[PDB]
Amino acid sequence: NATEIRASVGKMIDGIGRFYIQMCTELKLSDYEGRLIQNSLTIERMVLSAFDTGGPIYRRVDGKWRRELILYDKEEIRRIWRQANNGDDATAGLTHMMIWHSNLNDATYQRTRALVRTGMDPRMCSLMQGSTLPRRSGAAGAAVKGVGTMVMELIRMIKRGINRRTRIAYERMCNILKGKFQTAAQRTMVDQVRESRNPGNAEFEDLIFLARSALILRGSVAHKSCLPACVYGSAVASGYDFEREGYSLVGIDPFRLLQNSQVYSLIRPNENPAHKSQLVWMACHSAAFEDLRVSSFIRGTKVVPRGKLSTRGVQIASNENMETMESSTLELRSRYWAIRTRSGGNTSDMRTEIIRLMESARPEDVSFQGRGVFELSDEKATSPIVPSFDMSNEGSYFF
Amino acid sequence: NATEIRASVGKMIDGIGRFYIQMCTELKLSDYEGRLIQNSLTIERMVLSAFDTGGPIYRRVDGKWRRELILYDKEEIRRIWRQANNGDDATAGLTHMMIWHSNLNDATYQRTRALVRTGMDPRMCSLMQGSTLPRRSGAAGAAVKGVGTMVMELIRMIKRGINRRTRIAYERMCNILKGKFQTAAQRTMVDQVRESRNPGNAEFEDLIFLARSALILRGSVAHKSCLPACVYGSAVASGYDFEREGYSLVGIDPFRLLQNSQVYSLIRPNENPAHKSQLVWMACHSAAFEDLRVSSFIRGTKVVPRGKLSTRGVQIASNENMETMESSTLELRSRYWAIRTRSGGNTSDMRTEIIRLMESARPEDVSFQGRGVFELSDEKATSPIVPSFDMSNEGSYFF
Repeated sequence: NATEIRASVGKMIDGIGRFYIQMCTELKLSDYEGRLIQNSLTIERMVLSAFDTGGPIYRRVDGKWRRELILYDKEEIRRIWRQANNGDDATAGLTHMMIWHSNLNDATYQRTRALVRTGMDPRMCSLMQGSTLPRRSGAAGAAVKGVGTMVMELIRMIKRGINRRTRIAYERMCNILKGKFQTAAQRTMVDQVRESRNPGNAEFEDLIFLARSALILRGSVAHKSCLPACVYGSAVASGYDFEREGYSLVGIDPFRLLQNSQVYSLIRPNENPAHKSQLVWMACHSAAFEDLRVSSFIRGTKVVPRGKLSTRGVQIASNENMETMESSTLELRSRYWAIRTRSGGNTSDMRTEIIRLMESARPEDVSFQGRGVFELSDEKATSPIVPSFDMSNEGSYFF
Repeated sequence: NATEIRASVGKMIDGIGRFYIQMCTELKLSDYEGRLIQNSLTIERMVLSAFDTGGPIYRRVDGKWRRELILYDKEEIRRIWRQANNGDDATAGLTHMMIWHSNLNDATYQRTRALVRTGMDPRMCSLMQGSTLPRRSGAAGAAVKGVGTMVMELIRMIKRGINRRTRIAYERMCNILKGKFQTAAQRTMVDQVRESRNPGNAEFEDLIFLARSALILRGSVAHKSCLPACVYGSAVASGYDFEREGYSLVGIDPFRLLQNSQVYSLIRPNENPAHKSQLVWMACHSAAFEDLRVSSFIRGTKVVPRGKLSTRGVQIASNENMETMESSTLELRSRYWAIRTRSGGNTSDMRTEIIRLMESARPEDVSFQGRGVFELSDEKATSPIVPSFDMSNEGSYFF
């Protein structure tokens, strides 16, 4: 059923577009200045703030870039927003940029300080997908969350409490949690946790276990390709009428759109452009915890690890100066595309059950058997391509 | 703020109108045959069923009335509906006819069999407002519910249980419950009830108490003037564009609309027309438990009690025959109008507190001090009129 799902989400994409265009028309920005991922970000956040303000806005004068600090009627923003969505709320829409930000943050930063202070192992990076994503996120907003993400929450919710209506949350938060797991025991053990009203260290220690079980017996976590507002604004302005022509966040749509996007970015004096583009590209698909090998394979070019990456962050801090600042054109095109999946793959004390399953598991264990990559011409999911990694690679752990 | 509230509800009224018109255009009914509250009902239910089918449709041939038994694509109905509401769901709209039905049922029938089988006193009629109203009803759907209505639910929910997620319901169902009460103890005692996870006869017996407290220290229950689909259909067709001109369910709007409505009804051989109109009129304003004195005052004419009412029900059963069947024009006009209110008025063991309050209360205790009735010219709430009941009345208890 390509009617609702493909076209209803198109309608949510149209809104973001239209809005971005309106909002650019207010700031009286130029074309080059509306394609500046920097300005786009600021706008996106102005809105999510107002629906739950001012921000940094960069301008282009003969030669150099001028940063403007501006403020807008928090309500005016809310007004312009609905105008674009037919006076609707389109929570989906706000939630969408709510994720684009997430996926950018899960790739720009490593959230160790928080994991440890929670009592999670810092090496549990690949499980913190969407830890930045405000709880306000929608129902299809949490589905993108990693197993580890959920645990950091419950553990804090529990840690302060064990240190009224709050209950329905906890059970559900677990049901979701449990719905991440895709194996008997995994599933069953979550229940054994959800049994206690005042779950103390008993649980505190057990979920942490299950957290680690997912490192081997992963769960189902959806990935959503959420592009910057400018990309959708520009597309809408170019005539693309997505609600009519349909759009996806896990199909070929997002890659294809990024195959023509003209996004620019501010870039510090010593930073590497190629390295900058990489970053953004990984935020456009929630590939911050993907196997670098595959990311590079699909990308078309080296996908260098975080450490070796030359950049501190896409947003420009108030600290920096504009004199020594310039801007490059972001390389967001990719070689092939792939169905962003949700599945994690698979081959007494319920712990034992898992520990026993954990064991038989080898890192070499092939997942998504038969699934492959698609050419950018292959609109339909017709012919798949299987990658062979016998190759001089460059790692697998972005972090 | 007469923008959203007055115009957004207008938009929900337009939908019902437009839809009714479309649906009449399918059945290829006539003008007289679209004004037949009978047919209107059937249509309204066809829809609520499909959004959660066929029905009885009466036709007019030379002289006599022909009943057609027809069926429609449950989805077709859902299709035509959205078409009218801009492809929206307009739950409000369905919920609206969800109430019109309610308010008609709370006046056509007395629901004793159910109260007693629940363990409520049959004399608690005036507290069962909206007992027929499906739980599917919306949030502004339950606000119309009487205190007694809520109790019959919890008591059954509790009775079968005490005989998972079901919990958040119970607490909320009480919070609503509690939000009906408008006095300290009343409010506090509800909490003392909401304390038990498995509330047994302890609660079973206590709420029943609180049920009876409302007979004296009433709560806040909203009343919504919800007219039959035909009335809105006809109005929409006559040009009235409510979303633009605004509409209310507790103002002068509904009375004014009914001041020009041409609604017809099927009427059995021995039934009294004047008596029939009365019924419908009381369902148009949720006046089934109002003081007959006031109902007649505002009505303009005698509002006779249920027993002395000549009619069995507005819908025609499959049992009856058409040969001995005819139809009259319903008198729905009223003398004055009044702001349909929500307020119930006011002047160790928390029981004691109430019982002590209960006591000081006299039936003669004046409520809505200063509030009056408005002429049908008095569009604004400008000049109020105070009724003096020194008069040869005809009772106060419709039941």
